[PDB]
Amino acid sequence: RPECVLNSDCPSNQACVNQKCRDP
Repeated sequence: RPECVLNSDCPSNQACVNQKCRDP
């Protein structure tokens, strides 16, 4: 059960790192 998938998946055009949102 990952927290993130696609980069755009999160807000502020964040990035997907380690199956979880993060900074680009």
